[PDB]
Amino acid sequence: TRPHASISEKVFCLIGQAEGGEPNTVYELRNYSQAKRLFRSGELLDAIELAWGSNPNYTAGRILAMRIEDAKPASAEIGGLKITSKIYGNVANNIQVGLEKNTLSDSLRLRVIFQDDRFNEVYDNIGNIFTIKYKGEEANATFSVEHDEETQKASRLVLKVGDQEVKSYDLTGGAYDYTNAIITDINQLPDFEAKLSPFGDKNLESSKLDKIENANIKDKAVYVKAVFGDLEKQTAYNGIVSFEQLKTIEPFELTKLKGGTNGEPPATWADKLDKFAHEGGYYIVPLSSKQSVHAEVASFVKERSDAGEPMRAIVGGGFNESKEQLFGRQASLSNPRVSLVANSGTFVMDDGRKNHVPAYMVAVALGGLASGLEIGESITFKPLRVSSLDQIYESIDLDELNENGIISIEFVRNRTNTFFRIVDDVTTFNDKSDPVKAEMAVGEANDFLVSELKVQLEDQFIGTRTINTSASIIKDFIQSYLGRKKRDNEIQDFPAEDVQVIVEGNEARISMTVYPIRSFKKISVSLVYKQQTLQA
Amino acid sequence: GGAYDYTNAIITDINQLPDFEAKLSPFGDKNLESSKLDKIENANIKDKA
Repeated sequence: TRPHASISEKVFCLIGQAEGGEPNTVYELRNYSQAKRLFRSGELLDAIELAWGSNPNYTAGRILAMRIEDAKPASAEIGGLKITSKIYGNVANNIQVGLEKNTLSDSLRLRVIFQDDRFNEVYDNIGNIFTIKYKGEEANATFSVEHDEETQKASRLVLKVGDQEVKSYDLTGGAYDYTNAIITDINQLPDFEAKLSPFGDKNLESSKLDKIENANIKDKAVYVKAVFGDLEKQTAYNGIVSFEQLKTIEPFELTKLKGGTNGEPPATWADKLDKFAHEGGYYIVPLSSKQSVHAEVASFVKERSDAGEPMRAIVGGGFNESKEQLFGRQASLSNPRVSLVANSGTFVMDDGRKNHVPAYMVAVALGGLASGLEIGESITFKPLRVSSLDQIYESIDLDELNENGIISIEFVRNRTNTFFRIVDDVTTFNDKSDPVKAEMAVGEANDFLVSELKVQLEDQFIGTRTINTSASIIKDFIQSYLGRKKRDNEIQDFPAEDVQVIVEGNEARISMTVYPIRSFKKISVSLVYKQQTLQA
Repeated sequence: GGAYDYTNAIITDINQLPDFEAKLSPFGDKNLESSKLDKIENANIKDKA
């Protein structure tokens, strides 16, 4: 590998169908060019590119995603080789592989075809690592290679003057573990010859050679053949397929790798949703309509948040859902840290397509916006990508479903432009006396404030250094820290007189009060027309 | 599903065989996806093209 030239803090999570990538592993997607290379097709791809494309400036942050399927690979066992596919799904059934042995080279030849990616390859001069020959005066020369009787790894290689062993190389271990040493040291017994292959690099570990005897030599040049040892080189980084040796290798006609399986749908998402526990997400969205999956996601979000690791979810159901379904689903999804989306629509992508967008894909579009906006700012009134909205929701309806905590888009009618902009960051929790639970952005600001508070209280006091730092110091420390957050305007002011501390044994109890940065809900303007005369 | 999904590959891979031949109709393009052929069986090639 000689030197050359060759030519957002809120993480967002996703889980859905995709025709690519191994399941039960959370991937981090560095660039949507790499997304398509992993997630070939399906709803997850549209969910990723919709999220990062949802607005020309409020783009989404670092995405984590997983294919939720019971998929398994396509494979075949033929000749001396088990052939297996790194793609899991029905797409693997399109793979084809076939061997030949070529009398022009006395080598094996391999061909791999994969029409889905318009991908095709041929490998020739497979095996036949390096040449041996004899030039000394004698009438006869040969050679041999032998195995360990147990492992069937190679153990000896020997040059022969006629029938008899001249010198041996210890393939069991040491300086001769790489065939390069033997390619050099045969040309330190210069009556014999060895010479390298022209067809690219090989550097085979000599233990991978295969047992051979008494090939007739002087004029002739003969290879050591070691076909599987060479195939490991020819398949180091190559294509979609991998190989395992059972038995002895032999060619075979072109045949499809079978057993490619997307697999049955999941009966429950819980044991595959758990992988997002410790991955640092904050917004997680399911790409599915079933209410049971939505209840499970609500449960997972609660399980992580109650453990100190805050998380929230945005959810939407099916297609063109009606009011009765939204109320019944809200009542079945009532806990905070969950948002329900009420509207479906159409989105445009660069392929020249107009999708019919389910409600959970509008949640993704919204979730990508929520992650793009810097901490504490509301999703209120932000412009969306929507090309046409699908609705039975008028003015008053938006009041109903806003007051009942369901998210909705509104169509807005400016001078020239119409555009779609979403109403307010309210969550599924209904009781609007408690804005800390109701408004998602208020909850986000709270979650990150309490986490930073909880963290710095560890270093200062929960480090356990002594009990002799009493409760008047803890009160002072919380006043100091509220001062620092007041300096950064994240809290407007705090009544230091109304802070109290109580201590018993090795436990402290503290009461406090904070003035939040007060929001601005409504304006109305009385515009009156009058006339007064111009004169000359 | 695989290599031969397009009739271009079938035409090339029949012609490769020395004993056989195959030729495409002249009325512009056809080159269908080979999955949509119809079921023809057991016609004598040595007798008919």
